[PDB]
Amino acid sequence: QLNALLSSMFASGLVDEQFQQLQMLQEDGGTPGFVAEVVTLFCDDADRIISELAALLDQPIVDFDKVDAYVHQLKGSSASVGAQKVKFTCMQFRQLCQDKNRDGCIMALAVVRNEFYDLRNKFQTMLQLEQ
Repeated sequence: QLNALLSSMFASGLVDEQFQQLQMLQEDGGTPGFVAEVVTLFCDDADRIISELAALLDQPIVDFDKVDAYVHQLKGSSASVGAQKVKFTCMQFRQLCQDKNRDGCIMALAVVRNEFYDLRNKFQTMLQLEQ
């Protein structure tokens, strides 16, 4: 059910072993709402940072230091819930921002947007099944 959703999430690699450690917390009585709050915070942060990145990458002159700082936040957020494919994406922005390669930042943003929407959807049914 939820067990099979969860296995699918690891087996497809949307989440790594840190996420396992997280959910071990939810499955034990004694930390109520923790998992859900951390996950939700990832869905809200990731979502707001991706929108801000999209607006920055469409300005006439791109502030590449700011894209880089926003990505760096997205990296820490994705790392908190073990969203490894997002985190790995975030890491390819460095050379892109070094080079001031708008093309490449727009492409990596779309990759990150897709991997995010996919993990988010999983997380959302995750939480709903749990309620």
